[PDB]
Amino acid sequence: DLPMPMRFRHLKKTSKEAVGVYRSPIHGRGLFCKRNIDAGEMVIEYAGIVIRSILTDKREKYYDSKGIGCYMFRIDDSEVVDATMHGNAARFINHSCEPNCYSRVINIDGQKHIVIFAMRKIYRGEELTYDYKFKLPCNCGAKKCRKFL
Ligand SMILES: Nc1ncnc2c1ncn2[C@@H]1O[C@H](CN(CC[C@H](N)C(=O)O)CC2CN(Cc3cccc(Cl)c3)C2)[C@@H](O)[C@H]1O
Ligand SMILES: [Zn+2]
Repeated sequence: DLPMPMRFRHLKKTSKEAVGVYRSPIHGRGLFCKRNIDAGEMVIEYAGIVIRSILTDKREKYYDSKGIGCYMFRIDDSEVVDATMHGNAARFINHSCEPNCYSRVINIDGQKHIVIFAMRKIYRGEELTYDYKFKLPCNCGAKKCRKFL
């Protein structure tokens, strides 16, 4: 509808009104919508620090040794977004084999941002989920479940 940079500019204030973090029956805590989200709507940024992929093993190791949950989003084989210290509510988005959301790497004014889009209209109360990029069982509960993450 509106160009990608024109759609990114409006998020921080609107995401606070559109989504919340609560207990999820899929796993631990999840992201849920507080009001209906239109199909194609830019929901929230997966906020954090873009770091080199080779650095993730040691960073995860450091966080695990401190008893701090490690929240990372895989961009590609070379970069990852570390949402552990400088993240937002998007770090709680669970995986699903019938997602209602999808992740995209956008580039606004030279800077890379991971944004979450709604692929269908999402209704008040629904949990927001995306198909994770990647031995680990899946609890999304969908009919067409891949049964592993
Ligand atoms: N469909 C699915 N079927 C089963 N498992 C699923 C799932 N989709 C998501 N997951 C699990 O979640 C992880 C992704 N996380 C998303 C938010 C998560 N729900 C959360 O409460 O923090 C962020 C991770 C960082 N970690 C901190 C943590 C570590 C141990 C226990 C707990 Cl409570 C929390 C969690 C995946 O790696 C899976 O392990
Ligand atoms: Zn599934």
